[PDB]
Amino acid sequence: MTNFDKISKMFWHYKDKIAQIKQDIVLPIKKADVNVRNLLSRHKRKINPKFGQLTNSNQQLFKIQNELTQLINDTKGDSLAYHWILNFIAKAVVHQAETEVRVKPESALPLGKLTLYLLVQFPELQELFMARLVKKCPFVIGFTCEIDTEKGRQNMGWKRNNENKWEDNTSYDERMGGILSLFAIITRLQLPQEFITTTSHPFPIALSWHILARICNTPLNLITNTHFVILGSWWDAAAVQFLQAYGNQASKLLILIGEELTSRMAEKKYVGAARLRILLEAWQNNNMESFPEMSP
Amino acid sequence: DLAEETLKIFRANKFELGLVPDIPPPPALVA
Ligand code: PRO
Repeated sequence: MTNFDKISKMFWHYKDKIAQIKQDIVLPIKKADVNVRNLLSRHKRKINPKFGQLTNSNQQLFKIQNELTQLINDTKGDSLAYHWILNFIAKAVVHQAETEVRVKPESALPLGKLTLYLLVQFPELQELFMARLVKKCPFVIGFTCEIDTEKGRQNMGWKRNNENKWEDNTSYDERMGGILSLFAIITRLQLPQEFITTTSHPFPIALSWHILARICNTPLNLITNTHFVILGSWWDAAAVQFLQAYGNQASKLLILIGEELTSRMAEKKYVGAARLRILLEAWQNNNMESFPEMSP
Repeated sequence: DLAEETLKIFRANKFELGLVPDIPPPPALVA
C-alpha cells in the first residue's frame, strides 16, 4: 500500500524547495554586480551547448563530462555562483529531456549517464535536480492530483498556451515522457567505476519501483493518459533492467501496469495505454526491446 | 519490519491496484 499523505508531503517539500531556490539564489544574482554576471554569462553559454553534443559514443560522453566539470569547478569557491550554475544545469538537463529526448528517446541514455556522473561529482545538484523533476513532472515520485481545477493543473506541471488556454495534451504528454525517460535511465545505470566503491547511487533502481507502485496505488479517478505515457517512456528506458533487479516481483508489477491498469481504463481509449499494452505484449512474446548499447 | 500481510503479497502470484508494496522487495523475496 501507499500512504498518499506522505507522497503529498514529499511533493510540497520539493515545491517549497523550488520557491526557496527563487528567493535565495535567483534574486541575489539579479541584484548582484556586473563583472560577476558577465563571467557567469560567459560560463552560462559555454555550458549549454555541451548537452546537445552528446552522441551514442562513450568517448564523446567522457569528453563532455570532463568539460562540464571544469566549468562547474570554475565556480566551486563561490557559493552563490556555484548553486546558481547547478540550478541552471538542472534546468538545462530537464529541458533537454523535454525537447531532444522527446523526439529521440534513445538520447536519454547518454544524457542520463552524464547527469548521474554530475550528480555524484557535485552532490548539491541532487536536491536541485530532484526538486526540478518533481515540480515539472510529479510522476517521478508518484504524486497525482485532480487536473479539473486550475490549481491542480499547475501542480501537475501544465503550462499555459496563452491566457486561460492550457498547452495541448500532446505537448504536455511528450514533455513528461521525455523527462521521465531521463530519470528512468538514471535509476537503472550503475555508477562509473570511479565512484561505485565509494559512493551510494544517488537515485537507485528502488526509485523506479516507487513510481510504478505509487501509480498502481493511485485512485483511478486521478489516472490520465499521461500516467500511461510516462510508464511507456519508463518501460522503453528501463524495463529490461527492472526485471534484472527484481525478477518475479518486477514481473508481477509489469503485469499490473500493462494488463490490469490498462484494462481498468480501457473505455478512455488512452493512446498511452494502447502503447503500454503493446509493450506488455512484446515482453510476453519474448521480444522486449532496450535502447542499443553505446558504441566505442 | 515487513508486515506478514506484505510478505503474503510478495509470495502471491500477483499484485493488486491499491495494494502494491511501496518499498521494493529485498533479494530474499525475489525468486
Ligand atoms: O511488523 C508488524 O508489526 C506487522 C504487523 C502484522 C505482522 N507484522
